[PDB]
Amino acid sequence: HMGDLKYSLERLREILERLEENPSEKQIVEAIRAIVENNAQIVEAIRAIVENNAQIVENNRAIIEALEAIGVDQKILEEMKKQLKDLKRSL
Amino acid sequence: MGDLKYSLERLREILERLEENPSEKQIVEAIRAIVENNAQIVEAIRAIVENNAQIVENNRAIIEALEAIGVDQKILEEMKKQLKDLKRSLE
Amino acid sequence: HMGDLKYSLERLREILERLEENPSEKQIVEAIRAIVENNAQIVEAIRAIVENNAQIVENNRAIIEALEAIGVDQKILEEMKKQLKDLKRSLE
Amino acid sequence: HMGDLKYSLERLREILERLEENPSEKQIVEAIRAIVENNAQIVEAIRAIVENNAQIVENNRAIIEALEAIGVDQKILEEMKKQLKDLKRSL
Amino acid sequence: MGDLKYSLERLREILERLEENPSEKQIVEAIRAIVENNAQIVEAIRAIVENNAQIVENNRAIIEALEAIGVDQKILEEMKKQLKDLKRSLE
Amino acid sequence: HMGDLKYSLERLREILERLEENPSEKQIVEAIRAIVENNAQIVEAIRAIVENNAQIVENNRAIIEALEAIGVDQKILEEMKKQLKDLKRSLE
Repeated sequence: HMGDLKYSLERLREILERLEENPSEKQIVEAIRAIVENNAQIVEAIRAIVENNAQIVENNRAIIEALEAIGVDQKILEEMKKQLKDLKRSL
Repeated sequence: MGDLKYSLERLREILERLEENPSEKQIVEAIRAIVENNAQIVEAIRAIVENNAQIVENNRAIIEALEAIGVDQKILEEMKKQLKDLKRSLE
Repeated sequence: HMGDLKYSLERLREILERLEENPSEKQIVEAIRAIVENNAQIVEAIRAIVENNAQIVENNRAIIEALEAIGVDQKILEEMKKQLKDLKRSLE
Repeated sequence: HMGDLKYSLERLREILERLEENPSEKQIVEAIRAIVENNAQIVEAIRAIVENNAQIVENNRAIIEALEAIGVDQKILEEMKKQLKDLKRSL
Repeated sequence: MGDLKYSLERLREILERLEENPSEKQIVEAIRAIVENNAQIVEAIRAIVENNAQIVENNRAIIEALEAIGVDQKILEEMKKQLKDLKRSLE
Repeated sequence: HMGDLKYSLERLREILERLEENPSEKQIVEAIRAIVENNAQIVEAIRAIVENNAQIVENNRAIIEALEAIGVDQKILEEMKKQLKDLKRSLE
């Protein structure tokens, strides 16, 4: 959409220079039509950005779940410590 | 986002009404609608920027945790010498 | 910039009041010019948000690449497990 | 057992000096009895060492199992990479 | 270990036989049995030492893996600057 | 030492042949002396194996202490998860 944004805006500026040269009701209306079409594209882009942000957060969420599991669980960790307590006793 | 989609719907309706019976009253009406739509675009953008800021700080915490996921070089240093010791007595 | 956004919008509202107070072709055109200038700044702010999102995704990509290497390589794991097997055989 | 070893051996050396002073069939037999009792204790100690070694290997085995799980599984890891491929595409 | 327990059983039997009807033939017999028991103690010890050597080398591999379990300081260095970058553009 | 073991045993076998060849009270006593000397070296070798086992257990103890800290502290994990929650709330 960033392409349509750049050009939807370039189109907009052309009409504006035009409008400022030969102001008329038709040119004003034409300029407003162009504005509306540019806002429609701004809205579309924003809707996409907000969607990208949502996916980013889901990826970040998965990253934390991974971090959550990187350690050694306290169930096996507890097993090894007792094993060591035992060995130290016998020894 | 909800407000955006509708302030854009409201904007498109005036535009065709303007294009139907154009008048100074309608042009001004349409401009007021544009301004209201732009103010809502601006709020959305500000929210997106706030979300980006919070996203970047979460990424920072993720990296802080990655830094600490390994085993300390102090503790790792003690074990190697322990190993060095053993391998000497043993031989 | 977020500031230039805030003010190209405040400027825009000022003209709109003027326009509604004393409507005229000159004021209408002036309001349209202000609109285009505000749209230009909306577009630039959007352009930067898209830039920032791409860098964020790149950073996320590095984070995952680091998570992939946090484990112990399966070449060392393979060697240790074999050692454990041999030991268990000799001791028994 | 290391205590009984040290003293079972000290006892042994006493008889030996004794034996070497007044050699006799009774002292020889007495010395052999002492030897046998010392070997019995050496065997007991060895049996314990071999048991300690067995427990050590079991602990080492658990340590490797832990190392085996410290990473992030290739099932979630695969999920995040696709999530990123998706994001990169849309974006 | 099996051989140990029995060369010790064999040794104890001669001892009581020696103590029953002591003779130079029996004393020499008992000494031969002792020597055979000691040779078997020595083999056991040598095996235990071999096991200790293999144990120590497994521990070395365990520590080598612990060293590599973290995230490289090179990769970790790249991400922080990435974060530094973002936080600058963003603000 | 493992070497002094090997040789106090070879020495021991030599006397035993002598003893069996020409038995005598002097040779018997001499064989017993050799035995005690071999037992003394068995005991020392055992004493070192017990020493080495204790250091091995100590090293194993450090390895487990390092495994306990390989995870990400639950204080950082707590903070990140909260951040994720807030973000999900603002974005929605």
